[PDB]
Amino acid sequence: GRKRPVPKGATYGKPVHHGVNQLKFARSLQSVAEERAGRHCGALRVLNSYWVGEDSTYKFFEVILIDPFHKAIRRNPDTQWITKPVHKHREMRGLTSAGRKSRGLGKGHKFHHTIGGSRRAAWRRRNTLQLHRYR
Amino acid sequence: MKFNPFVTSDRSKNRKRHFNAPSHIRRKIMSSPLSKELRQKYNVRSMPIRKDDEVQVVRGHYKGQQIGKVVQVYRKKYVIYIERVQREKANGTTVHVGIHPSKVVITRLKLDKDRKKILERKAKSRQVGKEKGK
Amino acid sequence: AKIKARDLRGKKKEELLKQLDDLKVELSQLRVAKVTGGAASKLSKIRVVRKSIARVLTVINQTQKENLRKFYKGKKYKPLDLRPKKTRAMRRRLNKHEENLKTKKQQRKERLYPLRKYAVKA
Amino acid sequence: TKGTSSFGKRRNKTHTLCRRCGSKAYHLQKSTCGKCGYPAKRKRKYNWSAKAKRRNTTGTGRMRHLKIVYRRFRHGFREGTTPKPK
Amino acid sequence: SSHKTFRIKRFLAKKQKQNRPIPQWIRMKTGNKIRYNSKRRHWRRTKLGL
Amino acid sequence: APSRNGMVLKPHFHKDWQRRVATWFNQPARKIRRRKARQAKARRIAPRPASGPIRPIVRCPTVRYHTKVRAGRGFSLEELRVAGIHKKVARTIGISVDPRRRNKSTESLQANVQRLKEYRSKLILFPRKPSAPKKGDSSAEELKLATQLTGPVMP
Amino acid sequence: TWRRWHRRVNTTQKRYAICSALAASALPALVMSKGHRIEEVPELPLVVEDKV
Amino acid sequence: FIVDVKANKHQIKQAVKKLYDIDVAKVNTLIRPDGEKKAYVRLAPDYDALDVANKIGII
RNA sequence: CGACUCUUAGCGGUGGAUCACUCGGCUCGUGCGUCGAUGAAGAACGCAGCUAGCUGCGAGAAUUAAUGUGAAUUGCAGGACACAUUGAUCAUCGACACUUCGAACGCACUUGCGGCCCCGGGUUCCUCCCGGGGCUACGCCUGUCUGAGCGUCGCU
RNA sequence: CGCGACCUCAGAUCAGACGUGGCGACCCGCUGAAUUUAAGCAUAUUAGUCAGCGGAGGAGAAGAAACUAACCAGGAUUCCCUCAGUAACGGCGAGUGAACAGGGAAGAGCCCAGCGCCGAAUCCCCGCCCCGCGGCGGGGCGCGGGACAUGUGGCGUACGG
RNA sequence: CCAUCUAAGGCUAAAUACCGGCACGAGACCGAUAGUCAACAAGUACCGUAAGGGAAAGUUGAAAAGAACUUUGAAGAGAG
RNA sequence: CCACCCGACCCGUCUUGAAACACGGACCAAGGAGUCUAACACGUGCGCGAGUCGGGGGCUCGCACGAAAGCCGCCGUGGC
RNA sequence: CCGCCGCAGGUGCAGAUCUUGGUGGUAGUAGCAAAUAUUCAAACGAGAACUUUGAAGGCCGAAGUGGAGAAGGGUUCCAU
Ligand SMILES: [K+]
Ligand SMILES: [K+]
Ligand SMILES: [K+]
Ligand SMILES: [K+]
Ligand SMILES: [Mg+2]
Ligand SMILES: [Mg+2]
Ligand SMILES: [Mg+2]
Ligand SMILES: [Mg+2]
Ligand SMILES: [Mg+2]
Ligand SMILES: [Mg+2]
Ligand SMILES: [Mg+2]
Ligand SMILES: [Mg+2]
Ligand SMILES: [Mg+2]
Ligand SMILES: [Mg+2]
Ligand SMILES: [Mg+2]
Ligand SMILES: [Mg+2]
Ligand SMILES: [Mg+2]
Ligand SMILES: [Mg+2]
Ligand SMILES: [Mg+2]
Ligand SMILES: [Mg+2]
Ligand SMILES: [Mg+2]
Ligand SMILES: [Mg+2]
Ligand SMILES: [Mg+2]
Ligand SMILES: [Mg+2]
Ligand SMILES: [Mg+2]
Ligand SMILES: [Mg+2]
Ligand SMILES: [Mg+2]
Ligand SMILES: [Mg+2]
Ligand SMILES: [Mg+2]
Ligand SMILES: [Mg+2]
Ligand SMILES: [Mg+2]
Ligand SMILES: [Mg+2]
Ligand SMILES: [Mg+2]
Ligand SMILES: [Mg+2]
Ligand SMILES: [Mg+2]
Ligand SMILES: [Mg+2]
Ligand SMILES: [Mg+2]
Ligand SMILES: [Mg+2]
Ligand SMILES: [Mg+2]
Ligand SMILES: [Mg+2]
Ligand SMILES: [Mg+2]
Ligand SMILES: [Mg+2]
Ligand SMILES: [Mg+2]
Ligand SMILES: [Mg+2]
Ligand SMILES: [Mg+2]
Ligand SMILES: [Mg+2]
Ligand SMILES: [Mg+2]
Ligand SMILES: [Mg+2]
Ligand SMILES: [Mg+2]
Ligand SMILES: [Mg+2]
Ligand SMILES: [Mg+2]
Ligand SMILES: [Mg+2]
Ligand SMILES: [Mg+2]
Ligand SMILES: [Mg+2]
Ligand SMILES: [Mg+2]
Ligand SMILES: [Mg+2]
Ligand SMILES: [Mg+2]
Ligand SMILES: [Mg+2]
Ligand SMILES: [Mg+2]
Ligand SMILES: [Mg+2]
Ligand SMILES: [Mg+2]
Ligand SMILES: [Mg+2]
Ligand SMILES: [Mg+2]
Ligand SMILES: [Zn+2]
Repeated sequence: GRKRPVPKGATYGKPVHHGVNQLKFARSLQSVAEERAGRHCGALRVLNSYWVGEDSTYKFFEVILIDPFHKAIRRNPDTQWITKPVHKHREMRGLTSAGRKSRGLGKGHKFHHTIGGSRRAAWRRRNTLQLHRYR
Repeated sequence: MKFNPFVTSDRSKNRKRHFNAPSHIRRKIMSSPLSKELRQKYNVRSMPIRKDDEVQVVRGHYKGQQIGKVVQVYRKKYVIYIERVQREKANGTTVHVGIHPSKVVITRLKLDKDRKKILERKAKSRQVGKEKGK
Repeated sequence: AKIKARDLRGKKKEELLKQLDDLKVELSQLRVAKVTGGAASKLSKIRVVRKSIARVLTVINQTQKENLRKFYKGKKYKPLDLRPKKTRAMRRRLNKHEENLKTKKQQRKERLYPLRKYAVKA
Repeated sequence: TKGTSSFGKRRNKTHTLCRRCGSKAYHLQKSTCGKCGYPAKRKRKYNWSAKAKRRNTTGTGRMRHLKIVYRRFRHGFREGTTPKPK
Repeated sequence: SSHKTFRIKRFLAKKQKQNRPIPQWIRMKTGNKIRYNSKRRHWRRTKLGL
Repeated sequence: APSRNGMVLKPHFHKDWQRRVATWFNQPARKIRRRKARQAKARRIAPRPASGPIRPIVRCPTVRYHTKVRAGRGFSLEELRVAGIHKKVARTIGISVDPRRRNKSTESLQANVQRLKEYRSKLILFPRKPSAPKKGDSSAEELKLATQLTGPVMP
Repeated sequence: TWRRWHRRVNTTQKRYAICSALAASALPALVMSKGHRIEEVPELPLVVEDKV
Repeated sequence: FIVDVKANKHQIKQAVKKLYDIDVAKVNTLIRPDGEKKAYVRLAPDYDALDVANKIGII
């Protein structure tokens, strides 16, 4: 999990927020692995990642990276999408398969939290007071 | 009434553009009417005032029929100096008094290649508008 | 005389440098006159010579760079200063040829099912 | 003696001029600037001080290059061309 | 101090050059409102802080 | 504090609502912008209908609205198959296609099949090459009748 | 800025106001009461041919 | 002389040498409190500073 | 009889209210929506004949070229080839130029100390010295070269 | 012994490229309080909000159903009105609180892997020539190099092929 | 039993947002103790080791015509 | 302005009780405090009335005013 | 710049140890009293208790009221 990084386990709040252990990170370890690979190789684009093994202390993932400036990539219309600037650091914005799994996206009764594109988008829409001109 | 949405009617804006206009714009701002004979001759109502132009002062304390030459166009002050439009300082020095070019009438133009080009542009356009009004 | 960039265009490289040298010598003398008393006429010539030097140097640099562009025209690789600047992001965008590339599948769709011009009667 | 007398012993500079932001906040012993965060790669900036943000944001300086980009934008960043000779 | 770096000396150079009164002919210019240098530093009153 | 007789009210104003207040002062500007875009699009696509492609009749679901019909997203593949229109061709000639929709009853299928056939008769098809026409509408039909049909196609 | 600047008026009430305004414009006593200087006007309402 | 702060004694000696076509024995430089670099350029004994000052225009 | 004190008026001061003014804000709206290793944002220092700030600019420094424009700029002065029509000035700006620090890039941050290549000078003919130019950061992609392995094999 | 092939690695100021930092109103991914309300207070509320970190673009994200429904059925996403202060949550206290249908704004659909078949039919780099031609390339050539059977390309994707 | 879709790969304009920026228009707004902190050499002067804090300050006249000259005074300052 | 006769304690505030040995107030100028939004109740005015209401959208060759106004009706979906 | 008919509001001050600016009585008052001490003549000058020169009387008294530095200051140095 994700231990709360507070000094000596003191949270300085109400008991509801006194938790330091048994806490879990919002994103998966596969998402963290993509983020690490993406940060180190800033000139490449994270496409996807897959599991290859685990032990008690470590999980091993293999991240597929694409060089967006290689001619074999830029001259192929099927992969020209990854070369566009809007796809910079997809792994850091939750746009890879592993990253988007934690966002609560989806269709249906289960995924109402993220109507509008994200949990933040839905919250903004539902907490914005629409004051029309004629009221 | 003005209808152009890209032209402002704001008092503060128009004053700001006027008092901070660059010199070449100030040239257009410092236009003066031609005399009746000049207006009839060139079919032009107004010209940007130039040094070595003979003018009459038609408004103010120096109004009269005297023909004087424009000796200095001080655009930064929006005023012109005319050769006999002067006054006596205390110590006896004679200083020109600034006259706004809209308050003078050009009686003789300093014609060179540029003025002749400018005059034939205004008259061609005034005549072309008649081909509109008709 | 009056130094004009127009006149300097046809001059050779050697005499352009020579003109630059005489101007630089003259400016040094004027700066001497600035501290050794010196009349107003000599002081007011400082700006004239200073801008005259810039006029000669601009002609030399403009001539020297355009010769490079003619030499590097048609070469696969050119110095970065001789390359289009624009903005970093426009320099990193797909080129027109790459942007006009279509897969055979897309080409087959366009050939078979082109958009039609049609009207509907009321 | 914590007041006037102790003020006389202040003769060692904690901070000096920063080589990046020019503020006199480069802590000598820590070798870090309390203004811009030098030598950190990223600029020190906090949303808790908007005043501090607007004191040094883009716009309080010269725009030696941006205000040329703003001009060149209005014509589509054209290059390699000149007006027709007269 | 007599011991000084080049950067500090160059900094003190700029501060001396700036600490001068306005030229008297500035006042005669059109639209002038500067009647005296309001950024004059006296070595004993206000310190540079460096 | 309550006072005498009143309604118990729970106004939802305990968050920082003042930070998220959407005013509508650009509503007139938005309406102008949408209008100009509609007009610009119509001029670009003329003489094709301004509203867009023809839509099918669908029955609204639930017991509250099953007595009413409305415009659907697109014609089903079965409706296009019966009408004899290739699903790829339908989009080019202005027919919306919805592969997700399935026809549960034959009454709905025949209603939309008839709608497609009647649309096809009303359609004026310009040749891809003006000089050479193959299976397109008649020159006379194109010359005069063609005009941009405003409003939904066959409401 | 989220003061209530604008106001709604019923369409029927807006239409009633136009009717009352038109009716009053045909009464010389009310037009003159608005200082409209119509002493030499031939008739109220004043109707002119469509070639205008 | 007042010289560029970038210049060193070797450059100052070389500049003075063939600007004024003289020989230089020693160069002593300081940076004055107004940030300028002042160079004391002592010429060779055969050259006369007063003569050179006349040709320059210093006096 | 005066002072002194108080009250009220006239005038004078002290002070900067009031009124009038407004190249400034605030609010709403619209169009666009563009930074950077080809060195940004920011900082420093410097640049004017007289100029400290503001502004502008970068050793070509209160600007060069070009285009448009068409006689100024101006506080003073100076220049009739620096007082210009063979183009003043202003605007535009596409050409050229663009110091130091800064993601900041040889290393270090003291204008501290190197390395490699080329050119000129020291009569250079070596070493060495001086000047000038180019290069020398981290990560990463494709490709090349040079290699490592009692990793897996083949032949002898 | 050695000579070769491959694999896994390493060095280079190797040839050519790419990332960094800024701005941050709006957007995406995390992290995340307490003041406050509850007339005390701990769950709750404040609030997934402020502060903190990362990443973008002119928009972003979302997006062509492992959907809604239970009807005579609709049919990607986003936004608006309504649903609705409702169903529901809640020391069932204070408080909190969506969705589907309906009406609109806009409207647009698609691609792989796999499974097969086609003599790798595919791609990158280099050298030369010809033509448009500020490097954008088109073609031709080369018993040129490399990638690639640990699988490139054509066809094809749940609407079937 | 029935309904409904086909997850664990990917792309995609529009309608939407925009207290930063580049230009621009407007206002039943404020009118120099107001309106931005800032109408002015304002994020300036100044303060703090520092993070940071942070002002005051508009108006001659239509035009400088900004009071030559005489006179008292050392002058500031007066009288003409 | 002054004289005289009679009357006459300093205001604001909290308080059962203030001229108080209760607190604030040296003086003068300018600034200075029930607002706006949403909701709800009742009362009053106006329109229409078993209905009523377009507020969201659209149409009118957008645009000084006009970001207004007018219109919709198989736009009344929807609210009540 | 105002009257009248309507419209709109950041709309009325004596107080808030109110905010900012200005000004009084106090008041020509308190004070200009830590470390022994000044005097004569002349000069310059409009002007001398205080400047300069000379003379006298004193003090620091080598752990200095002397002569040089570090830190810090940053031109304060020197001349006019
Ligand atoms: K020119
Ligand atoms: K009280
Ligand atoms: K009291
Ligand atoms: K010292
Ligand atoms: Mg806490
Ligand atoms: Mg979380
Ligand atoms: Mg996107
Ligand atoms: Mg996507
Ligand atoms: Mg959802
Ligand atoms: Mg809400
Ligand atoms: Mg205004
Ligand atoms: Mg394919
Ligand atoms: Mg203490
Ligand atoms: Mg320390
Ligand atoms: Mg001190
Ligand atoms: Mg539509
Ligand atoms: Mg030295
Ligand atoms: Mg008075
Ligand atoms: Mg006064
Ligand atoms: Mg020029
Ligand atoms: Mg050191
Ligand atoms: Mg290399
Ligand atoms: Mg970044
Ligand atoms: Mg904005
Ligand atoms: Mg409580
Ligand atoms: Mg309480
Ligand atoms: Mg408590
Ligand atoms: Mg929360
Ligand atoms: Mg935050
Ligand atoms: Mg961008
Ligand atoms: Mg979009
Ligand atoms: Mg699908
Ligand atoms: Mg839906
Ligand atoms: Mg309800
Ligand atoms: Mg629960
Ligand atoms: Mg909540
Ligand atoms: Mg719905
Ligand atoms: Mg395949
Ligand atoms: Mg795709
Ligand atoms: Mg005032
Ligand atoms: Mg103010
Ligand atoms: Mg203020
Ligand atoms: Mg009591
Ligand atoms: Mg009382
Ligand atoms: Mg008592
Ligand atoms: Mg009390
Ligand atoms: Mg008191
Ligand atoms: Mg008041
Ligand atoms: Mg009522
Ligand atoms: Mg109605
Ligand atoms: Mg308007
Ligand atoms: Mg309307
Ligand atoms: Mg109803
Ligand atoms: Mg209904
Ligand atoms: Mg008001
Ligand atoms: Mg008030
Ligand atoms: Mg008061
Ligand atoms: Mg009161
Ligand atoms: Mg006394
Ligand atoms: Mg005493
Ligand atoms: Mg003693
Ligand atoms: Mg003694
Ligand atoms: Mg002793
Ligand atoms: Zn710093």
